[PDB]
Amino acid sequence: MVKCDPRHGKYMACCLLYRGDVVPKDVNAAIATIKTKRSIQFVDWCPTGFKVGINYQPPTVVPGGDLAKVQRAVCMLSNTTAIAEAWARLDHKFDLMYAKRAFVHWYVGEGMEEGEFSEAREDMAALEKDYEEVGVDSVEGEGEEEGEEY
Amino acid sequence: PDLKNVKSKIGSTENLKHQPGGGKVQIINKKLDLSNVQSKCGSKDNIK
Repeated sequence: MVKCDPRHGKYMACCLLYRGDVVPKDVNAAIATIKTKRSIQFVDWCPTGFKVGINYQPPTVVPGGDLAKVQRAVCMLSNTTAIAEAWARLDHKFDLMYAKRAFVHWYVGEGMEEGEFSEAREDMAALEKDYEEVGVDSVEGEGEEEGEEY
Repeated sequence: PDLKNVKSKIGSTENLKHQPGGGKVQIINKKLDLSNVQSKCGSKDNIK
């Protein structure tokens, strides 16, 4: 529900919330199945990468809706470098308006500083590099593509 | 528009020397002394 490719990012933390007719062993098996499909790479500095919650009440759809009804359902909150890479875009659209100082008088006109925009850009650029440092998880490798001679 | 290659804030900078290493244990014990021994259930004088 955010326009970023998770396969391009790296997973960092997940909370999974379960509703309705749900079995703890089947939740365990579902999450174990994700951890064995390690192509869904989580950070190597946090192997214990899941939180779980389970509640007995199934979801209700408000009449006039379109969502199918279900005996059980799943909600997730996920932290991943992909959504900071979406922020790195929103910052390079700020940068383009500020590189021509477009619109800044509608905000300096309220008794802000132009100095505030320059502060804000730099704070954001520091955040993108904060996320770059934790994208760099110093995970170990697997193999080479070629063999050797003797 | 050149930002001057802005640096991150604020990272795992306190971990850059960290591993950490392990301590040691060695147990290992001393022998008790059982050298205070003599039997009584025989004869040392009336044998003569």
